[PDB]
Amino acid sequence: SVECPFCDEVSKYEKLAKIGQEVFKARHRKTGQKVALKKVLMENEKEGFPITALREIKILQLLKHENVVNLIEICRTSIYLVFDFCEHDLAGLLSNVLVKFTLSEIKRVMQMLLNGLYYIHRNKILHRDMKAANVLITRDGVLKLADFGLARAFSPNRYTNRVVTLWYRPPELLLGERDYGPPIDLWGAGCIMAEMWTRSPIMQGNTEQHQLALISQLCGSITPEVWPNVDNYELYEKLELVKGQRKVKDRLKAYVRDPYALDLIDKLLVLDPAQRIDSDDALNHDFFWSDPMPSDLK
Amino acid sequence: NNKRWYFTREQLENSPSRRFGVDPDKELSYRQQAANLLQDMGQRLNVSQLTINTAIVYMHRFYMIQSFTQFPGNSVAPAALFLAAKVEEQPKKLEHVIKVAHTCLHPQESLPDTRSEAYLQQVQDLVILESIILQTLGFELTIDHPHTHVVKCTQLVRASKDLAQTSYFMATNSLHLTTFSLQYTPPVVACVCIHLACKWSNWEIPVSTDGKHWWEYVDATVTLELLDELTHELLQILEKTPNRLKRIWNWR
Repeated sequence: SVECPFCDEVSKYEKLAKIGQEVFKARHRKTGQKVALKKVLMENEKEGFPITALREIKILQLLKHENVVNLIEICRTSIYLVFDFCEHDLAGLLSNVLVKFTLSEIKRVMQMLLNGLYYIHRNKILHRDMKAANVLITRDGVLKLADFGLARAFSPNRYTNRVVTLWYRPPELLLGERDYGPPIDLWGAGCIMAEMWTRSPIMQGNTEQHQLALISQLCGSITPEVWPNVDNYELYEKLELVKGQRKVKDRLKAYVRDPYALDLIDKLLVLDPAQRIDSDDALNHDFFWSDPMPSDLK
Repeated sequence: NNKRWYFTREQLENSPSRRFGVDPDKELSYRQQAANLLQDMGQRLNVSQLTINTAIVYMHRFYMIQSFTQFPGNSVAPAALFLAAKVEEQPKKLEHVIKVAHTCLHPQESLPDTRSEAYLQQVQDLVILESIILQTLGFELTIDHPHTHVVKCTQLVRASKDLAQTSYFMATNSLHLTTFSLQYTPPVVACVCIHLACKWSNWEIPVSTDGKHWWEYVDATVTLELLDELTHELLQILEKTPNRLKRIWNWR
């Protein structure tokens, strides 16, 4: 048998409870520190160690930041990725009526979120799976971006098109775009922000056409005036496109009330990816710099 | 951490292979042969020099933990390459890599029937070996190569296309022929390569008005004492290597 200095056996951690359905909550046997162990799946894996896990591992090892999930180590026996355990996630907390955020706190959440995005994009990474359920909040009220198994490094580019859970997937992708960038994550950031008041994913399509229809009933309609050059997508002429139609602020006018929150959301859920605000400018928006000011979590 | 895959000369002496009765010199051969097999397969598989390089670093590192006496170069090279190709986003199919490995190692045999129990078995062997490499490297797969830094350096110091061409050649050969990648950071190695390339071409990059030598803009730690020491080692091994220098020799 064979020496192995830099890959510890997962037995150092003691399995407490299944979660993912193989993801386990566990307890370090010496210190009691709670962690999450995610087994790397090996069904249908005909080409040795999964390139998708290599990629994710590659990215997690790169991204080290207060608002990005932290990979502690990789363990053998299968193979497991070890993460700091995190009890809550934005999706859980928002679908839980007993949980209640003040405006002051919502500001803090979006602030941490946008800072996480600013950072990962700065490192030439696209998250590609923006959704409430992929946003963690630690016991100490620290927001972390999680789940990079669908993330990809970035840099005419031809990236993969079927990316991002359907409800959060941006117009660009729903039109067959393959040369996209960090803006796809910001669109998803938009969908999450609005979700902070509406307590439910604002746009719940069932098919790609249903999602695109819903987007039009919110952002006005895909128009070369609104979105310069949009008509060069072959899936634009083909698939059905509505006419007439901007309602971003009216439909959200109810839940939010605060002028600034509504203004930022209008700038996140912008149709043209190139006119969609970025993480740097969003953090700078008056929403984070007018009263009440952002406050800590409990 | 940072200091983890960089070793002292004494650490290189007491290598896992040494513990099992391999001469310093024999072990050095086993490494150079692995780099050659990696280069041959990589060319046939039509992966980049970068992927090939990455696989060479994996192999170099893998044998600071393991012994040649327990894992043969001819078994580790293909797996390392299979892995490095995935990591560098130029995945080659498992069966494909096994097939090219076979022709390199056994030009005269003929591939077994991909239905045989003995062939299904060699596929299983590679997969098992890839997993052992990953665990030996502790899943640290992001490799930095000097080539990145040569371009930076030879460019910002105004070198002919030629001088730049010779520097990359040296960088690539420093991987096949030496363990510098186990001792010196990539920015330092790049300096070593540019330095010899200059010497080989009778070129000298002029001292700046400030009194700074070109390399001080490349790595603050680097000293000429060290530069001359390393270029001499690299030049000596290049001379022992048949035809290698012919490739950069000005024949005019």
